Amino acid sequence: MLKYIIPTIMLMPLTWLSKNNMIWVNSTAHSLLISFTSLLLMNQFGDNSLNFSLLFFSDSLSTPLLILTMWLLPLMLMASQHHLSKENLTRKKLFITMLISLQLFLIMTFTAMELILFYILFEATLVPTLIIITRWGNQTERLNAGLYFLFYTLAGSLPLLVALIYIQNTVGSLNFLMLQYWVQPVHNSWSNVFMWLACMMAFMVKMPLYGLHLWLPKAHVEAPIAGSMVLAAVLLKLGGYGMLRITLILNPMTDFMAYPFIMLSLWGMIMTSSICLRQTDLKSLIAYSSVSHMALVIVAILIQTPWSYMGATALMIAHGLTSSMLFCLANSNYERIHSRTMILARGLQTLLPLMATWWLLASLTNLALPPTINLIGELFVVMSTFSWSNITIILMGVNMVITALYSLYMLIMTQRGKYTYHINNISPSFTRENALMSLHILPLLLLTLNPKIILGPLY
Amino acid sequence: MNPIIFIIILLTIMLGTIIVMISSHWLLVWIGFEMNMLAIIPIMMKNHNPRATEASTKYFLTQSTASMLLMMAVIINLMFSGQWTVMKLFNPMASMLMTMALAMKLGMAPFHFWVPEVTQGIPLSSGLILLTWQKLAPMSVLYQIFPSINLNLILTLSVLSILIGGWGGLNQTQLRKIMAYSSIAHMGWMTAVLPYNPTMTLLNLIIYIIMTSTMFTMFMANSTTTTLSLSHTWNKTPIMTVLILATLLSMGGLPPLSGFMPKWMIIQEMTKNNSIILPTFMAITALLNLYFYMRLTYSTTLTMFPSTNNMKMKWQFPLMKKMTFLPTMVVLSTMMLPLTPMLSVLE
Amino acid sequence: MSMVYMNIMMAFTVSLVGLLMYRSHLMSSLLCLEGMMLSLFVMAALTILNSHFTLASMMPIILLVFAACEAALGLSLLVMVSNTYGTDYVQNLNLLQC
Amino acid sequence: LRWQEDPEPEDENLYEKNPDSHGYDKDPAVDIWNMRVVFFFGFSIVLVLGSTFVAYLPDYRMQEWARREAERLVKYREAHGLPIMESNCFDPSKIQLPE
Amino acid sequence: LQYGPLAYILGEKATKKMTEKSKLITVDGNICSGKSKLAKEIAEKLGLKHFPEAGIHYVDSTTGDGKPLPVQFSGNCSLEKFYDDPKSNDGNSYRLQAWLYASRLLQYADALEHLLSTGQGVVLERSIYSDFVFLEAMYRQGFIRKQCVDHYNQVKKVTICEYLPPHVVVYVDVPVPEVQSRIQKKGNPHEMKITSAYLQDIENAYKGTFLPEMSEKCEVLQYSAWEAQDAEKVVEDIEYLKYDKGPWLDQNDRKLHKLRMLVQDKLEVLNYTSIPVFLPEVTVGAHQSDQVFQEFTELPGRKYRAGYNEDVGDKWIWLK
Amino acid sequence: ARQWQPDVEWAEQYGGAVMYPTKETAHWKPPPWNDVDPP
Ligand SMILES: CCCCCCCCCCCC(=O)OC[C@H](COP(=O)(O)OCC[N+](C)(C)C)OC(=O)CCCCCCCCCCC
Ligand SMILES: Nc1nc2c(ncn2[C@H]2C[C@H](O)[C@@H](COP(=O)(O)OP(=O)(O)OP(=O)(O)O)O2)c(=O)[nH]1
Ligand SMILES: [Mg+2]
Ligand SMILES: [Zn+2]
Repeated sequence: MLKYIIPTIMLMPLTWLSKNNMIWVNSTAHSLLISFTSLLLMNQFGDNSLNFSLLFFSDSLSTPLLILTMWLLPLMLMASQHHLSKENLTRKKLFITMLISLQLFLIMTFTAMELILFYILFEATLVPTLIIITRWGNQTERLNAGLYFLFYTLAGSLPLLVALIYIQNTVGSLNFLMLQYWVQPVHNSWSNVFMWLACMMAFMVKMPLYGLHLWLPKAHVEAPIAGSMVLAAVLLKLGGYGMLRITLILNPMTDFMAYPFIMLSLWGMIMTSSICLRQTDLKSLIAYSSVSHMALVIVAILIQTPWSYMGATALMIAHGLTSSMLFCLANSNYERIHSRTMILARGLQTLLPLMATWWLLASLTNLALPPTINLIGELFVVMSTFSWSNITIILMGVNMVITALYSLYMLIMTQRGKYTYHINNISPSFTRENALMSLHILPLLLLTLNPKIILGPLY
Repeated sequence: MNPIIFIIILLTIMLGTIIVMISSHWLLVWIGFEMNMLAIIPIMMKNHNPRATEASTKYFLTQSTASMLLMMAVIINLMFSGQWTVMKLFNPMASMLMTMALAMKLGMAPFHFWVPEVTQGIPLSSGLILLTWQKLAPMSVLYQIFPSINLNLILTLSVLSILIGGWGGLNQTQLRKIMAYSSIAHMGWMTAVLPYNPTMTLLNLIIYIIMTSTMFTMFMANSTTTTLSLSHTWNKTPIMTVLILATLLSMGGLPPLSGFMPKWMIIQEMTKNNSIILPTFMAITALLNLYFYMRLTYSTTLTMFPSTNNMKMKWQFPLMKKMTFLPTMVVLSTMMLPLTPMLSVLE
Repeated sequence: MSMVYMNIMMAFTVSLVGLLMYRSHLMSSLLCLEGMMLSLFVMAALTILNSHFTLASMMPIILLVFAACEAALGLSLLVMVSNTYGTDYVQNLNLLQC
Repeated sequence: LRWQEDPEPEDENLYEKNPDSHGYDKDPAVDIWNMRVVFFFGFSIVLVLGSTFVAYLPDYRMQEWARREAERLVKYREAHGLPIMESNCFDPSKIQLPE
Repeated sequence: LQYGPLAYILGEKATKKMTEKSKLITVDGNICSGKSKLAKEIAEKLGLKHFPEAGIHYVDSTTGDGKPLPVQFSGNCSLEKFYDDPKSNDGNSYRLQAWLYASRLLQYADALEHLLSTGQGVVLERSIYSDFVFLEAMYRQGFIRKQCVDHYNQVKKVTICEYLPPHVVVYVDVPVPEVQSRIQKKGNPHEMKITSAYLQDIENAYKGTFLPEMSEKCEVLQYSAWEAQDAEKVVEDIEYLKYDKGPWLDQNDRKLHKLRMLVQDKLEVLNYTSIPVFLPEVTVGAHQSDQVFQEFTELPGRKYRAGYNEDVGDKWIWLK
Repeated sequence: ARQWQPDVEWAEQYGGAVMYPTKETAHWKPPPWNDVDPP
């Protein structure tokens, strides 16, 4: 994995040693070249994973999350060029440094073969993420957002640290490959109940689980555009990736310990979807959409079937491109009107004809229109949960209705109707804005043709 | 104070600590504690103001009372064993007084009320010695007598130090008091692992000394002693605020920084000994320390607090402060995690 | 141990409780501190002399020297307190609460 | 006023001083090279060549081989009197059940 | 060899380079009192270095290339605008006085550094000990709010307590009516608007507060306007002064070492002139200060430490 | 919309004797700037 780690580190010298007026050009160009080379990780075999060394490996679960990660960095640099326009050069090159350092921790996190190496980099992503939110947020609530985003994660991460070390002293190794052959069943005792929670609550908070989600509406809303894109596109999937790995060593206790977290997800799925029907902030509405969508991933991971895992992986990748796209679309409006209220600028389809097409395509994937990978992932989870309990179709069907209501309501409150009269600064769509959306949707739509590469290790 | 006398006094503080470390006789250990205290009071009085006088008086009474208890433990040990070797004490009552005398010297809770006040009333340079070098000698004795220490007593002192250290620092706007309560909080970690693996006590001590030295050096570089005064550093020396952010984040125990190494290693040792509740409580309780560090980051680096007009007159002069080893200490305080297996040199 | 140890060891306790309960005067507390060292001197002297520990006979003198040298420092701080507030009252040493 | 502070600046429209602005930068020369790298490395390399590369992956996850292997076994085990598939993945001769 | 603990040990004591003719002298008086000429005459007669009265750009004259910097890197405080609109709500009234005290404080550290390092005396004009006369005049005329006076005292009482006072104070007494007569003849368009009440208050501050307090620790010489024209007579009195009162008699090498370590570190001198006291006159918003700081760093020979600027012909940067 | 930065009201919350005022902590003046109390 050094072939991707070293180039990522060399972007930092590139930014600092580049011309004062070429920081964006050089970083964007060379970050796209790193993304292009990540396609070599798809050399996957049907029996064994691609094991590079004692430290790093990449299987069919890590590969799609790596390509989305390295592909997201170029798109975050395009989105940041506007609000970082009157910023002094040194701080602009520090902002890019934080983004690069975040990618470096992420790709190593998704390939760490050792679960304690996974933990360190897993926690290492908080530092740059916190710095981006609090130093380059526009509102006074960004300072409070960082505290919520920091202490919610650490409140659950520290118990995970103890549990991981306890496992090593018992099994003898936290290397993932070894655990696949040395895993022993978990007895039903009170000690193992809290070992289960410690190993899982660190990831429930990041997914996030309903009830433990109050940090997301504060962090995703106060963060700059680049922070929101990575926050909702990759950093939420850090929790999902964690469960898919650590649930290996929690059987058969996951059969009953998952009930409280399936009801929070199945019901919290409906609640957060309902919240989006009455949100007065466009960015906040998208934040609550991630909570509703990630509720499916928790259910799929906790029922442990070949179809649930296939759906969860496609859902995590599908939501990553969609959620990032929606934040970018919402920011283009903000860059003009400079206000997050959803009912302030209406009828935008009359002033920005092309940007309205992106809104439609973004909304359709959000509501899982087939054959998009948004539907493929959601459909597979629905098939698996039906076999888990036939009554769940009621809850996951009601969520479909609500998801279509708030997604098209978002598309109708901003793009249709009557244009606001007193807003006269809605300039045409820049090439930067249009190209930013095309990069989100084209790969999202292209994956439909060959979707087996995002179906995970159980394909 | 004449420079030559200042050097001689400083060397006497070190000689006092060194005698405690190299001595195999309790009387010589007690002598080192007396010499060390004798030569640290003068540097606390160097500024000759009422607050410095009060701080020295409180410091003298606490150490003096601790010293008497330490000599009482040695004599009781002598009665029941007839020897002075610096090893496990041979009477449980001697062990309690020795353990409690060392707690008072270290400032561990509930023998902590003096640390926030003594540190406040003395300059930053004096406070740096009090919080970093003064813990080498008491920790040396614990490293040698830990087999005979009562397990419940040492963990009770360690737990209360973490709680009171975390809670005390929340209500502080004076930096010297913030460091004073951060010293107490980190002390609990050192003495909490001591029964299980003394080596991790040394590892935590070294890391704490390096990080605490960096913060005091950076506070001294700008002569800042309050939260608001530190809030102008962005408008005077912008580079310094970035260093403070990295060090404060490290002191909070966040990965991938150096400060995570002692917390990470102490949990391992306690978990190997089937101690799961205490490390979890300690790790969670340390989030209080991470909080009031993060509150200094906001007021220093992550936000630009209001400035004053005369600050422009400071842009026309450079920093003449010595800032000795500051470039090296900051790196050791933030980028040493990939070298964690190097802790075996302490074994 | 012996009947003498009951009182010498109890003398240390009395002076210890006296040192931990200030009334008004800082001088009255340094005396209690000096009381502790006198009881330690007598208790250490008895143990060493009774057991015929020849080389330890110098230990009580070293204890007296360093303890007295500590009192000389304690008196210097009491004097400087008096020069500030005109009295050795400990209730005046409360500027460091805030 | 409680302090001496600058007035809030107003956002500058990049279409005023440059109607051909692509929105990437104020400099008309940089603004045109930022667009090219995004469009050449984004749409012409990662997508067009990446999409082709993913299209011709050499038998991803050994799936086409498995189909060709099963046809071989079906030919063998079907025209030899053997069952098409067994209910035991491992022969009982190697297992030793309890008691 | 930069002066420090090592140089003092090696032999750089203050008394080894100070004589009976190494004195610090301040010439004080009202506006247009002739102190400039009198001070510049005592300087040349006794062989003493002359420090022109610190102004708004004194600090700019001791750093960089010595030329005055643009006004925005001085707080935007202008002496000219003070006379035109003393009641301006922006805060130029006090923002000037707070800045001027810093410059006087900075100069008094420059003066003592010269005296303690070379042994040569200095002659000053309105040292920090006498800058409060303009404070009282501004306040008694309703030119500054009460809190501004409180802010001035807080800054003064933590800075003026570190330095020694002047050896000799020469006060050029002038009646107020004559002073205002000289203002008109001088020809300054803005200074002519100075009212008589403002000038009378300055005299009361001198006669009521400065002189009575200064006489207990300095050798005070009082001269009318006419007497001040006989520079030889004034210098004669200075050479006959007893020098028996004041803190300067208690100073030795050990104490003068500690003082020198302070006045040479100009940031340690200016440390308490920016106390975190939020007063609208002197408080500056983060956005404004951030913008000005970046501009200041772009001026010639100021981006890096003095001596490392390649854009002003400083060489060997790769070996310094 | 410019980025919000702390103002005097926000800053003064960190310039008191204590962060959390109570009945007892009232009347606590902040320490002197240079650590010297009047003689
Ligand atoms: C080996 C493990 C690592 C040790 C760490 C390195 C040493 C500490 C750093 C240097 C300290 C230092 O020099 O002290 C501070 C000052 C430094 O002189 P300055 O004027 O500030 O600068 C001058 C140089 N410049 C400006 C060019 C940079 O020196 C002294 O006061 C010197 C005192 C010497 C006499 C001591 C008295 C007699 C002692 C014996 C009594 C029994
Ligand atoms: N606000 C304020 N103005 C001052 C201060 N010192 C001088 N000024 C102003 C008053 C005058 O307008 C100008 C110079 O006044 P002077 O005292 O130096 O008298 P003048 O220059 O006219 O002639 P002279 O030197 O006395 O012979 O600077 C001060 O401390 N505060
Ligand atoms: Mg003049
Ligand atoms: Zn904008």
